[PDB]
Amino acid sequence: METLKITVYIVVTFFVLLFVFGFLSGDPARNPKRKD
Amino acid sequence: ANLWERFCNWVTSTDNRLYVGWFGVIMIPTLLAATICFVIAFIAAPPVDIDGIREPVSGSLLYGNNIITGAVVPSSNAIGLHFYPIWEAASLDEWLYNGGPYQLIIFHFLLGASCYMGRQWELSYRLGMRPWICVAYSAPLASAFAVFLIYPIGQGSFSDGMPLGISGTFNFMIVFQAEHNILMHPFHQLGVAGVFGGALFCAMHGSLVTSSLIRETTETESANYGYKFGQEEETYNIVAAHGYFGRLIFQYASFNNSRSLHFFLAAWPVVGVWFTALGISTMAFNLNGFNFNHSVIDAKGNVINTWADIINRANLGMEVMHERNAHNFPLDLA
Amino acid sequence: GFAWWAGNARLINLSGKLLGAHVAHAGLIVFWAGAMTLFELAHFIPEKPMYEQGLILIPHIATLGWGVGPGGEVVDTFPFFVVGVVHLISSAVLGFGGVYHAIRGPETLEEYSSFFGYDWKDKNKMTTILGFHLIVLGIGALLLVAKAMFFGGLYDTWAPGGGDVRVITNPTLDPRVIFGYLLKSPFGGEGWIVSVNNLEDVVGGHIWIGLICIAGGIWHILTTPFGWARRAFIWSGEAYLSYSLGALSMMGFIATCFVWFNNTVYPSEFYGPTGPEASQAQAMTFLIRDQKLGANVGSAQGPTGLGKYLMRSPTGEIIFGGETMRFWDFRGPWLEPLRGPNGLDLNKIKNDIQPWQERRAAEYMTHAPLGSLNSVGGVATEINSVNFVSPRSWLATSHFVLAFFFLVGHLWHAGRARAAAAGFEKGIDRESEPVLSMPSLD
Amino acid sequence: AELTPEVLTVPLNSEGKTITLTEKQYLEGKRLFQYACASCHVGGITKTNPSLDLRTETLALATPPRDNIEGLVDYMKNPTTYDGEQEIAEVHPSLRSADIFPKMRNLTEKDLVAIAGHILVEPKILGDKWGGGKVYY
Amino acid sequence: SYPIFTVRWVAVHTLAVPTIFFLGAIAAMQFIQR
Amino acid sequence: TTGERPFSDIITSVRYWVIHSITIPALFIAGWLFVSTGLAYDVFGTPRPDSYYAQEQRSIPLVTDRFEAKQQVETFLEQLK
Amino acid sequence: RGWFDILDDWLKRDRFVFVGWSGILLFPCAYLALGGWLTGTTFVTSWYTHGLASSYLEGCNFLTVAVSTPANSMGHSLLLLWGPEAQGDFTRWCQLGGLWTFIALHGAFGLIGFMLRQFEIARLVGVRPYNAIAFSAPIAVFVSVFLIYPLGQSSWFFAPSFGVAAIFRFLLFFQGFHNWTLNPFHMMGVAGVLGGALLCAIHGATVENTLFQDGEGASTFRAFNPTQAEETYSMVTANRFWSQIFGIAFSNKRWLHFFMLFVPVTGLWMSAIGVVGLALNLRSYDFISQEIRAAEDPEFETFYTKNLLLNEGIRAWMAPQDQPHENFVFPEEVLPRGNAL
Ligand code: CLA
Ligand code: CLA
Ligand code: CLA
Ligand code: CLA
Ligand code: CLA
Ligand SMILES: CC1=C(/C=C/C(C)=C/C=C/C(C)=C/C=C/C=C(C)/C=C/C=C(C)/C=C/C2=C(C)CCCC2(C)C)C(C)(C)CCC1
Ligand SMILES: CC1=C(/C=C/C(C)=C/C=C/C(C)=C/C=C/C=C(C)/C=C/C=C(C)/C=C/C2=C(C)CCCC2(C)C)C(C)(C)CCC1
Ligand code: OEY
Ligand SMILES: [Cl-]
Ligand SMILES: [Cl-]
Ligand SMILES: [Fe+2]
Repeated sequence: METLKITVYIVVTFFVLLFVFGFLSGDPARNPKRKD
Repeated sequence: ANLWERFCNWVTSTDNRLYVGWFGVIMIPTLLAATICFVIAFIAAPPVDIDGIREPVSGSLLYGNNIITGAVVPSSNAIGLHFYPIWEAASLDEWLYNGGPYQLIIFHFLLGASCYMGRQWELSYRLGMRPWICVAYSAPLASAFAVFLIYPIGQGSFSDGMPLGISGTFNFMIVFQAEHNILMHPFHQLGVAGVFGGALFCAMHGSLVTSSLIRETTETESANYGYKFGQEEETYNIVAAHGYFGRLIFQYASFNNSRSLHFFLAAWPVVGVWFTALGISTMAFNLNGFNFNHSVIDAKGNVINTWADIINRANLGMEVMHERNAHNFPLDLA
Repeated sequence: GFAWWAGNARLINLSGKLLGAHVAHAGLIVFWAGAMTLFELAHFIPEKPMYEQGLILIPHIATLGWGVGPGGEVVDTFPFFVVGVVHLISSAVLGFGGVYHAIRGPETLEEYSSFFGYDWKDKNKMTTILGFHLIVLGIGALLLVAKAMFFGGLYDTWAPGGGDVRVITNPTLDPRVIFGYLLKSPFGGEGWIVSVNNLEDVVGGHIWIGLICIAGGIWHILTTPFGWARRAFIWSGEAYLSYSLGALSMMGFIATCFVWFNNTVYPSEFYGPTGPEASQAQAMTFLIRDQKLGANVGSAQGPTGLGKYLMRSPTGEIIFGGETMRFWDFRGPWLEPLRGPNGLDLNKIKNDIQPWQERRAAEYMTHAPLGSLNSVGGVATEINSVNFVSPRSWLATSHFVLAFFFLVGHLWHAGRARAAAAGFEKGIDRESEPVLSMPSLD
Repeated sequence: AELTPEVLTVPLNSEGKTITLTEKQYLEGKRLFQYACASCHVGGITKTNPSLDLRTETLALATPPRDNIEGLVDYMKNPTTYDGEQEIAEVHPSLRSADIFPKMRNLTEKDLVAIAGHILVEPKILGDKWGGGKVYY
Repeated sequence: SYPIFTVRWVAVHTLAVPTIFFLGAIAAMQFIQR
Repeated sequence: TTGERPFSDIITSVRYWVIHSITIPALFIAGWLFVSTGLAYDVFGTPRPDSYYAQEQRSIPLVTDRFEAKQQVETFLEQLK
Repeated sequence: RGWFDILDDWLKRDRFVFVGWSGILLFPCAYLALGGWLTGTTFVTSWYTHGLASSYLEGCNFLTVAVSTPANSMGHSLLLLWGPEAQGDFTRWCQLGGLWTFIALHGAFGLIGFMLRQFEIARLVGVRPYNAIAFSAPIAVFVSVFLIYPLGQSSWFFAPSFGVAAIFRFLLFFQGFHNWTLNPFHMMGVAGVLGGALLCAIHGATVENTLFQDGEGASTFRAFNPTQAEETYSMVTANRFWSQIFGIAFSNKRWLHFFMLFVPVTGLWMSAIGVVGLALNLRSYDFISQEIRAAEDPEFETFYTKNLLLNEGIRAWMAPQDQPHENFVFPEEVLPRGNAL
């Protein structure tokens, strides 16, 4: 069970940081018209 | 050309057959987890002690259920609002008996569907669209939050969350009516107006456009081949649509501006459904439908029943029978 | 470019008229606090619990220690009057600045003084305005600390002897406790910051937040945003409004749960019992009634096989039986005397229940926060008679509704702000449709 | 049908003397009963002890008899258990316990009579519904 | 030059005349006592 | 556009309000009287607060016959007289 | 140039409210159904047919007022004012439920008139008559519920009464007595009404957020012209959006708007069929296999068995006051009740 719990903690943290850093990576600039 | 930057470009690519996006990065795993657990529990979960009284309700197909009667059963009332992940159970057998799958499914779904709505914002920005389709979807999304999360919180138990089943849904709406008189609640009445009205205007608008299609075909072929995907001209006559509809009622009750017409189409059911979601969300805090029980009495003080009193006799029949073994004390305060 | 129905969007780059809008609207807020308080006092009857009387503002004042003594007995109504009057009066001053700046003052500010003027895109000026307001907010939170420690105390539902006003001499400063709350699960038996159950921790956290807010206020006056923040955010007035709408929404959802679950900073004496509280009070009531008749409540097996009056929680604590099993995390000053370290102590239940606990349970059970929209108290099948909806139901529902629309407002404005920043908020350019220059999906 | 004097006429004491309320007193009593009593006794039941109700036959069988103005006014002063054996002012609203039951503090002597009057008249109007419970709603 | 009495006139007053009359009856009713 | 006079132009006209400042309260008073005089009760057969049950009656006077129903309610109404 | 033609001319003049030949049926019947409902809900009781108060005069409010169905002892009597029941007496006619049949029958002929109007105007304007066709769904519902359902039952008494709370009671009757939620024709209706509301919202939102920039202002409504030839929003961008978000999207505007007609019209048509079944107590009440198992196996419990207990409570608790003509006397001890409640 603890193996499972650690694994889920890892998987969730990984995806949440992809999300946080993905949007921190110049997201307003990824549009078709005007980029900053 | 850097690794992270190439990843970022694939996540946000407008060239993937299905858009991923940063909201997608959370949606996909969580909807897959909720879907996969749901499918397996619906088919094969053993019975679950929804009401915490050691009286397991059988919800899956292999335990004698059909598509209509089956459900994933809400977790045990003994758990109330406690978090019950798999790793908090001594074993999967315990987790199954107490209704663990329900919690896994609803949390992942609510999360994934929240990200679904964000994903709608995001791709609209990637495509140079206006951004508010996601606002339309917040009305269904709010509704799901109300019956899977808000109503348990206010009542103190996911055991009173809505069941993931066809007949479970009916059990939920019957108990809701007896504990909250939802039919006499104005926000539910606005939902019905939003939903009846939405179906009405769907039919109206589809019938009005269809009536004014410009002849582009012969009687031997679908009229639908009169429109070609991407064509620049419009494919019906809106003035002819307006001239029929304005005369069916009167001129000024008809729309001659398609932008106002289509925004009306959007707002009417969205706002009705916000209200009916608000209704569930506020009856979660027990601010219930209008109560006119014995509001008409005569000169002596006899009660003169109205239809509200008859409704009450039905509510009473629901109240006294629901969860027939769970109450030891005379008032069902939650 | 805005129609009449979006006409307040015409103020976006008119800093003077927009200042008047904000200050006049701030007067409306202070007006209602004042008027509503005076309406409640006019209608207040002291012999009646507040929660039988439709009061939402008097309970907030009593909770700060004014006008009440032991048990929430209202001792002195004048503080209530004072609070109303000063608010009502102060709104005229804000009304006055409001209509002045909105109608007569300079439309735009930045030409008059370069201090009060602003451009939304001036990232430095904007963090400075932010900082001033952070310091103000920090000051406000310390005002609460000052009242608790130096100017009379706060009402403490937990005070030994039925509740009373008490000065807080040892605010919790330990950050393991203060910030420990911020990391508790929001789920049941934990309840995140909603579970704060003593005024030491309430006062202590307001010390932290005051200092944090002042600190950050000075930070933002002194700095400009870093590049990673420059590139992640939209810098525009609508965008800033959308950020605040999201924060207001989140806060409104928290307050909903606060007023529905917490009986410390919403004492039940004033607001009525919580849902869980009332449900536990019914099990207490019949446990008392049945034991007096001779029932052995510890050994009484109910229909299901579970205890009729007492059972175990999933972790073993002895708890009230029946449907209220779901509410065993409830803690209230009328109940805790019966609790040992295994939960409810059978020997205290047999021997030590006091009449004031029998009374409090009967009262809270008959004042459960259930009621119709037209204020008929009780379950929905109850007949007319009792004119009652709990202040907690009124406060929870109102703010859930408000919190929800503010979230919608956040999505509305945040999306618009994005599209306005990229330049397609008004629609697609027919000569430059992005999708028509993209490859086909299939 | 209407609120006639015959219905407004209720036993004063156990001797058998009667008293005729006015419509005023009756509506006075109803109001006061909602103010001080209905939270537990809506409809003639007792939410916190459903075994004891306010039907006239129940009151008649209480010790001392409570099916009359005197017995009821006394009950509001010095409530006892159904068999008369213990005084329960500590846990039942009463004039004797108005320090702890503050709603009873402004009840005057004729308020008590109106309240006791309401309780005795209402069964005559409502029949089984009074003290009958949800079965009769 | 506009007509005064039309089909329109008639449909209007078909509805509006009894509305007001009905509103007045329903107004009196709020003062009925048992 | 159809040749009737525009509504906007009618309800700002002095002549209009000269008639309807009389016709509108007369109808409002008219309907008031229909109730205040008791005529509405008698026209429609609606019971008054005092005529739902006879004094000691708690029986609904429910119609129970098709072609004798007129005679039934007539009997129930005298059981009050 | 005969009179018939002259009348045609006058009926079909362009005026603020078009009249038509169909106006001759529509306008009197619509005005009378509507006036009957406002007359009954303001002044008329239900005391003699139902044991209920049902007008403002009596103290009811907008939610509880109703024009109630006739007494069960009337059977399916037309209850004509001049018929053998009321015998020309307006008052008794009111007291016996005559306004229920007045409204229902005049409503029926009004609905016919309204659909004839849709046909009449569509012919004069030169458009296809799909709005009339669509309107067949409301008609089907009205006849099935207000006419066929009670004609299969013992009397008009068991039709819906024309009121807000009375209809709420009609909903709950159907749950407890017919188990109508279990009925697949109701389910197809639910999917058509909810599916339709979805379509209405998703289509309106899509157009409003794929708009072309055809004006300089921030209010985008100004930039449409009803006679412009150009589509006012991008089907192309709309299609790519939904294809990428949902996986499929519409590509054919014509099919899209036909589907919008099709979904809610069919749903309503399906539910009508199921209510025709219920005219005969031809219910989808039970699943036989579940009952046989649950009779034998007292540990077997589903949401299906849970909901029948609820239906059973409903029937026994509402029946005596809801069917006063049956003189049901259920003593306390026979009422179904769970523990404590
Ligand atoms: C801090 C709060 C806040 C602020 C400052 C703004 C500010 C703005 N909004 Mg946003 N908005 C908010 C919250 C806020 N909004 C919320 C919570 C929502 C979700 C409901 C929205 C949804 C929204 C939309 C959809 C739009 C705006 C728009 C705008 C702009 C023009 C608004 C205008 O002129 O309204 C004018 C005000 C009215 C027409 C009156 C509305 C009255 C409401 C609907 C009735 C409420 C009545 C009450 C409940 C009961 C009545 C009782 C009875 C007795 C009367 C302006 C920049 C517009 C925009 O994008 O422009 C940039 C726009 O289109 N807003
Ligand atoms: C809190 C509510 C609020 C506030 C504070 C504002 C504030 C403002 N609006 Mg918005 N607005 C609102 C609600 C609000 N609005 C709503 C609900 C709508 C939808 C109907 C609009 C629609 C709208 C439009 C369409 C426009 C504005 C504009 C403006 C600004 C200029 C108004 C002007 O010159 O009028 C002049 C008005 C008068 C001279 C009439 C008298 C008004 C006074 C202030 C009444 C106050 C009386 C009070 C009792 C006095 C107390 C005095 C005492 C304190 C000393 C101003 C800042 C305008 C703008 O942006 O201009 C660039 C504009 O074009 N508003
Ligand atoms: C946050 C609100 C706010 C803001 C930013 C402004 C900003 C401004 N005002 Mg406005 N004003 C406000 C509120 C506000 N005012 C209110 C509430 C009123 C009515 C009382 C006015 C009445 C007013 C007038 C009559 C005039 C201005 C003018 C001006 C400008 C010059 C200010 C100056 O140099 O004064 C000098 C600064 C001081 C004398 C310092 C004042 C210190 C105050 C009194 C104490 C502050 C403490 C605290 C914040 C108050 C809370 C106490 C309470 C909670 C108990 C400036 C842009 C002038 C202008 O624009 O002319 C074209 C002008 O003529 N204002
Ligand atoms: C009104 C409050 C407020 C607002 C609007 C801002 C706004 C801003 N701050 Mg300041 N700040 C404030 C208060 C505030 N600040 C205070 C009081 C302090 C003192 C502690 C600071 C200290 C501070 C520093 C030290 C810095 C900023 C910076 C910034 C900028 C970037 C913000 C950012 O990216 O956050 C977005 C936040 C993240 C991307 C990471 C946050 C992750 C959290 C933990 C998520 C938790 C959410 C969860 C659902 C709720 C539960 C909470 C949990 C802890 C239990 C921005 C202008 C930056 C800047 O450019 O300064 C020049 C910067 O470096 N702020
Ligand atoms: C024009 C539209 C219209 C339609 C379709 C109906 C239809 C109906 N009405 Mg309604 N009615 C209308 C207008 C309409 N009414 C108007 C304008 C009024 C106001 C006066 C009323 C007032 C009214 C009342 C008060 C009642 C009805 C009733 C009815 C029902 C029975 C009618 C009946 O039995 O006919 C029978 C008669 C005919 C079908 C006439 C046929 C004509 C033939 C072809 C010619 C005969 C000529 C003659 C015999 C020869 C001369 C004789 C000699 C002496 C020279 C039916 C649903 C009843 C109802 O709803 O019951 C619940 C009812 O009680 N109607
Ligand atoms: C007073 C008090 C207290 C204390 C308190 C405290 C101390 C608190 C704190 C609080 C805090 C500490 C808070 C925080 C918050 C945060 C947040 C809320 C965040 C947010 C974030 C965001 C929003 C972000 C986003 C993003 C991303 C993710 C990516 C990129 C983009 C962006 C940036 C947008 C206590 C309890 C003891 C008691 C009572 C009283
Ligand atoms: C039956 C009959 C008949 C007929 C009748 C009629 C035809 C009548 C009519 C009637 C009518 C014609 C009536 C009317 C009424 C009205 C009403 C009563 C109204 C009211 C309304 C209101 C109250 C409104 C208000 C409001 C609200 C509430 C909210 C929103 C807004 C508004 C403003 C809308 C005859 C003679 C043949 C004979 C036989 C029998
Ligand atoms: O309505 Mn009735 O109340 Ca809300 O709990 Mn008490 O009984 Mn049981 O658990 Mn599901 O259900
Ligand atoms: Cl159930
Ligand atoms: Cl229980
Ligand atoms: Fe369309």
